[PDB]
Parts: sequence; C-alpha cells; structure tokens
Amino acid sequence: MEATLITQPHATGHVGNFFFTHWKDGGSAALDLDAKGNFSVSWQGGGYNYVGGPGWHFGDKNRVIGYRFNQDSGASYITLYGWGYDKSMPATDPAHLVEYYILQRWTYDPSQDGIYGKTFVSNGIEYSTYRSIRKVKPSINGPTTFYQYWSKPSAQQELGKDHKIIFADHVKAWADTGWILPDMNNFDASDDPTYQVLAVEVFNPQKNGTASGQVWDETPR
Repeated sequence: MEATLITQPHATGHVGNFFFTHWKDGGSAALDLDAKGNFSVSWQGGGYNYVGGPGWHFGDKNRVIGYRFNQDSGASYITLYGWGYDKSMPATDPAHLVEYYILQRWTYDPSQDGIYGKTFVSNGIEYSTYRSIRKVKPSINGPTTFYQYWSKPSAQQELGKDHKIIFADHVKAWADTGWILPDMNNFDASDDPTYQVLAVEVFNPQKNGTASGQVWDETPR
C-alpha cells in the first residue's frame, strides 16, 4: 500500500525495498511507485528531458530482473540502467566509472553513438553490445569521463508480457570484449549510490505520454 508520487525536479529514495531515481529539467513529469514495484511515468510534451525508474540502490552480477510493462506511449527508451565505480582507479581511465544499459524498448536507439562489441543470446533473446564514451559529463561522482556499456536486443520487448533480464549474461558479454564493470555495490561516489533501476527515458517528447508497469527481483536459487 505504501506508495509515493515524485513531482519535484530531482529525487532519489526508497519505497519499501525499491530504490528509485527521478530526474527532469522541467515540466510536470511524475513518477508513481508503490512498495510492490508497480510504477508509472507520465510525461509532458515539450522540450523537457526525463530519466527515472525503480530498482535497487546497488547492482548485483547475479541478479535476474523481472518486469512487465502494460503501457508505453513511446518513451525514447526503456532500459535497465545502472552504475559501477572504483574509487581506487585513476579518474583519467574511463573504466573507473561505467554507466550500463540493457535496452528493452525504444523509439530512439541510444547505442547508435557507440562502437560494436559482440552478439550473444540471453534468455533466448539475441543482444548486441556497444560501448560509448562520455567526456566530462554528469555522473554519480560529478562531472568526469566514463564509458557507457550497452546491450540491445534484436527486437522490441512487447507490452503485456513478463520479461527477464539475466544480468550475468550481459556482464559476461561485456567482459568478453574487455569491457569490465567496476564495483556495483558501494556509496563511494559523491552524488549517488551505484544503483540499478528499470528506467523510463524521455527526451524532448513531441507529445504527452505514459509508460507503466512493474519490476521485481527474479534471481533464482
């Protein structure tokens, strides 16, 4: 029953066990989240940017993330989204801090700015990996230069059906091309923990819209 409605420009926190991040540079975009992992992002048409979603304040190599989306008017992309950070590595090494993405739905392919790594199968779904570089861009540790690891499926993951993201398969596929993730379970960065969320990302939307669904931890044992 516990639930929150996030309408301020930026916020992080927890609803029960679910971490969330929420960011917009303007407009009325709002994140609805309850303690069972049910969530909804509604956005406003215009020159606004939104990144937000529920998950966990830490990543885990062995996590399996389950989710279902019941609606997506057309977000720029819907993706698993997280960070790793090794405070001991030099900040001039872009592998010291990594943003990672496992795309699931998109109207814009954000991996088109990356270099191609490899192609693999996970949960019967074919994915291709990409790496891009962000130079002096915002991060959980302030502005710095860091890599982005992407995993893109060969088809959109459809609405109304449960899906699984077997995170270990993606970690391995990135590691197969030398793309190593730094520590995903720390608060060493200045601004945020090394979180991992199912993010709705909406950049300069032409219209009002909504993406809604539910997320859960599906790690087998």
